[PDB]
Amino acid sequence: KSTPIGTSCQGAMLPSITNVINLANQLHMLTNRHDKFLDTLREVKTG
Amino acid sequence: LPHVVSHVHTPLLQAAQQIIELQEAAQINAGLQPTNLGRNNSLHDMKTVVKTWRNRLPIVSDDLSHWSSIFMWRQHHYQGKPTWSGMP
Amino acid sequence: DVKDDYVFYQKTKLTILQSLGDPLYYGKIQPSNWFIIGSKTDAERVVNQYQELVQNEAKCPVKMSHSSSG
Amino acid sequence: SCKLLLNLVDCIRSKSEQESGNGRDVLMRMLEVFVLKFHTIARYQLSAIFQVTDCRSLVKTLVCGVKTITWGITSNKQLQPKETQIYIKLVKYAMQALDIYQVQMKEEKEVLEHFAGVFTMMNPLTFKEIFQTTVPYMVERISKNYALQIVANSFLANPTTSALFATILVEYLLDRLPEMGSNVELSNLYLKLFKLVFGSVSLFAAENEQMLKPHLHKIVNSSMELAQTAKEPYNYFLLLRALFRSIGGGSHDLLYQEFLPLLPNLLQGLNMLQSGLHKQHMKDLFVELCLTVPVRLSSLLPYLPMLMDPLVSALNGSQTLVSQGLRTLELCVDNLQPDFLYDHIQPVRAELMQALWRTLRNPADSISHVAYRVLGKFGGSNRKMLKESQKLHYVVTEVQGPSITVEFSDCKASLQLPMEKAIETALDCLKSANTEPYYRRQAWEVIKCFLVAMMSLEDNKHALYQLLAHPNFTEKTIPNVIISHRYKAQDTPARKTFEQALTGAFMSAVIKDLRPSALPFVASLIRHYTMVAVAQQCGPFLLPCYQVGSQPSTAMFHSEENGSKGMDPLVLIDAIAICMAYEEKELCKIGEVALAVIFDVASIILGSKERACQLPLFSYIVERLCACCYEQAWYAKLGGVVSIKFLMERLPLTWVLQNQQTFLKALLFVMMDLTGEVSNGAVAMAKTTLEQLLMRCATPLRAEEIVAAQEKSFHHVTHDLVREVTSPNSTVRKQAMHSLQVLAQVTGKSVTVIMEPHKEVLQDMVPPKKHLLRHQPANAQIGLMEGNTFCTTLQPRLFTMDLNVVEHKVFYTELLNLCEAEDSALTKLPCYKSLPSLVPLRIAALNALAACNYLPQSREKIIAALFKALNSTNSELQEAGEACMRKFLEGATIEVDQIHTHMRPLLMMLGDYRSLTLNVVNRLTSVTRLFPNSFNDKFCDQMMQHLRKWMEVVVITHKEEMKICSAIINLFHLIPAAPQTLVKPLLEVVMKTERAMLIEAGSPFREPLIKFLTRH
Repeated sequence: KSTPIGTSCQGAMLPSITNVINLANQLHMLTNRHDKFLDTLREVKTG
Repeated sequence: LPHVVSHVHTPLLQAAQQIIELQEAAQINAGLQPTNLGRNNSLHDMKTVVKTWRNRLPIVSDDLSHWSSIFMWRQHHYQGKPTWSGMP
Repeated sequence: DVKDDYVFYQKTKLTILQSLGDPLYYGKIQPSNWFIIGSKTDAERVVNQYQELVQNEAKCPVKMSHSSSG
Repeated sequence: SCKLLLNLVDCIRSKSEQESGNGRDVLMRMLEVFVLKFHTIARYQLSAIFQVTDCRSLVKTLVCGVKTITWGITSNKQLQPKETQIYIKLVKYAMQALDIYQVQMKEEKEVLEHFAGVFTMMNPLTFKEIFQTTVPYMVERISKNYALQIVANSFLANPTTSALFATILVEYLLDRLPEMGSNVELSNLYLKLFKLVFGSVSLFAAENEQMLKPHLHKIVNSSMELAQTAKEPYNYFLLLRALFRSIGGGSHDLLYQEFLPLLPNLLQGLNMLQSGLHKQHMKDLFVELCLTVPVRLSSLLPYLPMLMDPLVSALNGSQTLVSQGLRTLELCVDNLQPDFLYDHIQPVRAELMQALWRTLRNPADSISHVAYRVLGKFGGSNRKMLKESQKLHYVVTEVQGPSITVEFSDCKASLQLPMEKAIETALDCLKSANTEPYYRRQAWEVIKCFLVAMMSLEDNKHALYQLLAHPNFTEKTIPNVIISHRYKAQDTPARKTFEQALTGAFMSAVIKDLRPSALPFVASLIRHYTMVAVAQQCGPFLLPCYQVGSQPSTAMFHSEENGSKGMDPLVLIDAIAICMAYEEKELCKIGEVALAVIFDVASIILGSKERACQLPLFSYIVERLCACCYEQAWYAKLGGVVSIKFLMERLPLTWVLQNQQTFLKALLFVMMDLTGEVSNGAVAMAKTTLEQLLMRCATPLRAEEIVAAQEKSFHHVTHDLVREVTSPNSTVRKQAMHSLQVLAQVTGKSVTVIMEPHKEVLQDMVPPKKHLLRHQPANAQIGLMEGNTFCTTLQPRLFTMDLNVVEHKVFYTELLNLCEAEDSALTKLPCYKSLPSLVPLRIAALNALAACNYLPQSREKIIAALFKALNSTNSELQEAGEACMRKFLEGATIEVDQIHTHMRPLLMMLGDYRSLTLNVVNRLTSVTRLFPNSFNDKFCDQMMQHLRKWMEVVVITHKEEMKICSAIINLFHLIPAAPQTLVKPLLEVVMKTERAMLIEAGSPFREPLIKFLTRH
């Protein structure tokens, strides 16, 4: 009950934003809001 | 029984006809009572029962054992009518 | 052309009509609607069923009268 | 004071019977004071508001006095009209007085009982006169005061009132019957009055069966044809059930013989309504209306097969419908010689036998026992070989669904458990009706944790900033890539499950007690879905399927053999389409918010709104949203219309011009598939959206590209709009004609200029080419006739028609040969067989005769045909004949000799008694409306003798007819140059009739007379 949830089905995984790199003002505030949202969304466990 | 209908469900549906006929034939003895004999209650209902038994018929795919069971049971009440008219 | 009428407190009639041109029967119950009827054998089955139904839940009349025209 | 006057009335009565004096004026003098007392306490009570107790005591005391004074007067005799006006003022003021009881039972019902019984012992002739005049005021008072139902149901304790007041009540309701379905509380209250009046006829079988015998077709028929195009037709179907329980099971005699000629067209209608996918409880209502008909087993054999489809539906889950379905089936099994029944049950034998087999497992002793008895009644027909075998469950593919890796503390082993069924169960729980919110939160947690854990978490604050700040985002042009679902091969077993999870998240974000904890979460995910999508299909980091020259091929989607490298961000649009296509319209608000959020994110990180419109994602959005308008359901079409409206009003105009043709086609298919029963008000919204689209796109302006795009879209749109000019469907044809008028109104151009470059479409369509008017169905015949009428109605004439040049003789003579055969006996044709009316077919040809009036070489035939229609017997046919006569009135001239020779029969039957019927009077007043010079003073003098004869007959036959004498006087209003010396004699006989009948309150001989009187 203290480990992050992982899935072994990488074929159904939704790719990240950076995944396109390996396959080769308001903007700054929007980035901060998403970074904060991802920070609090990382702490999801299987408990 | 299994959800789908197959040969295993035949005996229950095959014996359902004779189960209600036992209740239907239970009124034969009530209508033959001498207290209420000869009235229209024991005359119109008797004809309806006879006509109802004459109409319905099972399918020929059934075994001859069930055909006999229905017919001799019907014959038992059919032969009971001359028993009280024989002693206008 | 075969026109057969049937007379049965209430008074409802059954009519059988056949138009010239095709052997297809038609029916109408009068207490421009038309009924679809097949061959001759289907005609009496409807008539016998209709006669049986009307004979039961009246109980005041007892009779049977019919005629033909054509 | 009223208490003392309560017992003082008998003293006046006792002294009045001793000697013949004057006591009638005294008794009516206080009555007017009491009437004025009602006004004083009712007018000032609104501004005034112990008080309440005193007010109700005064009302109760005065009402008892009113009942007492009426008791001594009546205890009949005919009442003078003057005091009937006082009673009109009394009843009008009494309703306003009955308002103190609202702010504060047992005594409330008692006092209303005394008030309702005042008019029971009154003269029935004057009783119906006052209530008919003041029937709309009483209905309006009920709309504001809900306590009048106590008075309403007290009208049937045991009076003779319900036998007469109900006739006026039903006539008023039938007059405003089409009003039902628009409002909410007005329709329900009208339905409540229908239930109460149907309760009275059902409870009292005497002198109520005769009242319901006439005007019964309108209740049965007009309810059906008005529920097709309405907003809430649920009230119409609630009214038909009440009638069924009253026309049968109780009052049965002359009502059974009247409902028989309606079963053909009614039973064949309910069969079509129950085959739809409208709602869940609506279908249960349809199968209840189709079954339990107030008709015995006889006179039902020809229509027996039409009661089998509802029987199957009633035996498919509903608790009450299965019990009723078994009862209906048992009644047929009882006395039907089941060999006859087996013949008519064969088409639905497989479905019915399976339904009966499955109804033996429910935990109920009142259903399984009945079903087992019914099955035992069949001889051997319950086990015969079924031609269709039972359906089986199979798995199409062999793959692995989503799983969660859970590790243990023993032997270092991980476990992967599937949760494909868990998401489906969570969706069912969120879609359930009676579930506690605790399990809803748990179901929402399952969706939330699965959705978060499925996606990856990377690029924290470093890679996201570099990608968004990279160049070639606002400079490089976006390549034109079209994304379509037409190339989709097959839905993978995982895509459907992931789609269901998204729909649950959207549905959980709108339900209350979970909305505040889900809106930021859902909105943030949608932002994440868009940013990952735009990072994949952009310029600098385009995938090989997103090249300048690319294809919409299967590699775009996530599939087995040709995938998109795993879970492309394209399922969000699919979830939006499904939620907008839900049976509940509460998901449209969140649907448009999500669309606004998607565009808001794209417009920020791209620089401009017009550049975001070129991004390939919006190409898939419109195709997905316009595909919801092709489903057979009506709620799905509404979701597409809302999506069309939102994308039209928000996203700029330059985008709309490119996709205007696609939007027009989607908005046009909705009005075509919905013909029999349309919707709960969907085509009205579709017409408004189409009208708004035309005004926005055709609005004149200013760059060269916008003008070129506007005219390019104009050419493509107008080409499609001339295609349905001769369409067989009347709904699209009328919309297309109205489409052209509004299009020319917005722009600074005429109508014919628009249709100049597209004449080649209509050259060989609006005229008959290689076809005849007898080999085609009447649906196409009407459309072609209306097309010619619209083609030759503008003052600029297109497709000029001249007889003896080319092919204009066969078409002309065909429509002349249509206005001769009247009865259906002479028109016994295979094509003209299913035409119950045949009236609208003659109307379209009749309008064509009046449309062409520029050919003077042949006018005798058209004039004779026009006068033949005016001399017809039908009312609707004659009214339209007057309409085209008025349309033809703008011709060159109408000679008097033509009129004299065409109205010869009317003068021939003028000198007869049994010839001046309603139809003839309607014909006579119609022909005198136009050409206001056809008669003289001698004809007026003769008509004065006729009305004297008419008014002498009524006064004898009284102790239908009221309308004809009201119409004959109304004819004098239309005719000009009537003699001035006839005014006195006509008003003298009117008073004589008003003195013999003793009626003064709004006589039918008053409304046309006052208009007739004011000329001189």
